[PDB]
Amino acid sequence: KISLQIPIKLKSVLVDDWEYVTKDKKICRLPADVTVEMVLNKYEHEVSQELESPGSQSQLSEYCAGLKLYFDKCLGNMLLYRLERLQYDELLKKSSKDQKPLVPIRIYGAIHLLRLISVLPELISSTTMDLQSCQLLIKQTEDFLVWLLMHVDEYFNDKDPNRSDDALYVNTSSQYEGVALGM
Amino acid sequence: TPKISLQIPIKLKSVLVDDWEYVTKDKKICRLPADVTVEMVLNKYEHEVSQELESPGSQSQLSEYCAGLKLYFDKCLGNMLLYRLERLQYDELLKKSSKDQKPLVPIRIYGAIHLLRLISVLPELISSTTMDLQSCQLLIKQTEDFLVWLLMHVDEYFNDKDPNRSDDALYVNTSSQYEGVALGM
Amino acid sequence: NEEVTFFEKAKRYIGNKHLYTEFLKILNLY
Amino acid sequence: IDFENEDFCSACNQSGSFLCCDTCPKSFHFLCLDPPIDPNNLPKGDWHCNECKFKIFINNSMATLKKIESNFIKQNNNVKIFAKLLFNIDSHNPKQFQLPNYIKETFPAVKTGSRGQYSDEDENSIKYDFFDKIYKSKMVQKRKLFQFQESLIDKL
Amino acid sequence: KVWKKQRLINKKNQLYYEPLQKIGYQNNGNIQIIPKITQIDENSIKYDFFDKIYKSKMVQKRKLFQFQESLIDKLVSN
Ligand SMILES: [Zn+2]
Ligand SMILES: [Zn+2]
Repeated sequence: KISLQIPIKLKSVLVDDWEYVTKDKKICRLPADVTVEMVLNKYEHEVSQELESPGSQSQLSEYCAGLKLYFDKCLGNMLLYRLERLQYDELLKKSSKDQKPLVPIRIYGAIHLLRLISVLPELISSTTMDLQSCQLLIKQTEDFLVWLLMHVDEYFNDKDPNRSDDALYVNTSSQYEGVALGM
Repeated sequence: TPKISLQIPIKLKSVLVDDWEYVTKDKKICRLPADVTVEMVLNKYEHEVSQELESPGSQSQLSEYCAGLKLYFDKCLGNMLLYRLERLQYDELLKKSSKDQKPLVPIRIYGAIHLLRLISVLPELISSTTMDLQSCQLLIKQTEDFLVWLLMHVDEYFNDKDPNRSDDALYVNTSSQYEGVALGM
Repeated sequence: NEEVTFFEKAKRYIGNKHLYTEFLKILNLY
Repeated sequence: IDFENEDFCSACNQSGSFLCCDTCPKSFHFLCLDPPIDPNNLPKGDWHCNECKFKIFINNSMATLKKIESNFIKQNNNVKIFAKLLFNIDSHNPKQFQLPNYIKETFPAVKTGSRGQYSDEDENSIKYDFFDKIYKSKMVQKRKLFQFQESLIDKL
Repeated sequence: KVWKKQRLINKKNQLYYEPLQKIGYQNNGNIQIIPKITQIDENSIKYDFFDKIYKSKMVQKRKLFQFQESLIDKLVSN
């Protein structure tokens, strides 16, 4: 059984998200200010500025490309609560309206990527991957999680969207609960 | 656990190197008992700072640190504060404290020079203990403020007034017996 | 001096321990 | 295991007449011990350095170490700032005096030898609130004197 | 600005750290009272509170004093 060691503060962030996107009936304001494209690009860039060996930088950019592709292939399938899907669906529809396909990497914020990471242990447990590759990927994601734990005060601040503006979350209307939650 | 430094003033370093040359090259020893004890200097620093601090917590911290530095002078003068030669004089007081049946109270004898020595050694000491970062910074700020206050009194406690008057000279030439143990004979 | 007496008065008035703990936590949060 | 004791007194890294510990290879000059031991009256029996004494006292149990250091901090609640540091003194052996490296490099004309030669080329709360109020009164009085000075100089 | 009280991270993995400096600590709003969650005692809170009160009193006094000195300067300017 593959195991990942999330920092405790990121666990607190995930549990507060569980709070907000559940019975406070909030959703994530989209397209978020800092997406997964920008976050993974800045992480890869800063860490490459430190990496000396070429193989290390190759593995870094490889894992980053892979994680972007898993965002694109996973946000819709397994990373959305039941309450949020309508939003996503709405955006999907808007895509079909403008003939610009939907790739979530450029729209959705870091929190859904963190949800993906959280699930990633089970995903890799559903594999036939070899042990060393799995451990390499786990170590890469753990270094990323340490980076995120340093930047969790630039990324994951709370703002109480009921009183100022532009928070990491926004409220839903009664029609939204009606259609999304209780169809 | 941390890495920490004291911005020691340069004149105190000059006094330290002068003391080193006096004890190690000129073969001199500090006059014991010193005319100004460590009780007196620490008490005067505490009493002159206590009249300038507003809030009660700052003064509680001042007094706690002063009493702690007194206890550390006591517990460290016999351990790390003396060169090879001076230990003899120390053991000398030992014998005296042995004959009087009085426990040795190092603070009531020595002068501000050994306190300066202990303060200069303090960084490695505090670096070798597991004190948290905030208490470490507090200790360091206290010590640096005390060092600035002492630098303000650099002459009253460290300057050799009138080297023609042996009665007030801080360092006295060691007897022929002291060099006997100094050369290991 | 008299503020020590104020804190003693507060501990007397609140009476219960848990409520005094909550009072001190209010004071420290301030 | 009969280990060889170091021919240098670990407190002064010098050779001479020194007493050695039977549980550690460290030997120490009679003048370097705390308190300095008289070569005429030697401690009868097995003698150990401070480190060995503290070790055999704590019986190599880290839980006892933490318990005793916590109690020592709890008892030193008037000098709490130093408490932890204090618990370290009575455990470790002594050494002679050497200034830190950055003090060695302040002036260029001084150089270091290998032998250590350095050559040139409650009631307290009442008292504290009282000090608070008295200093406050003093400084507000000084401010009133500031105002008096300004008024007298400007009226003329 | 927002919360000062963290979550209750049990499973017995919480760090209780009794500080060695008690009169000028800041440390959290995550206090625990005894006779990283940092323990504390009544007298420490007493001293922090009175420190706050007296520092604030001196601050207000100095504000009023700056106001009065600016006022007397502009007054003699007339
Ligand atoms: Zn020796
Ligand atoms: Zn030993």
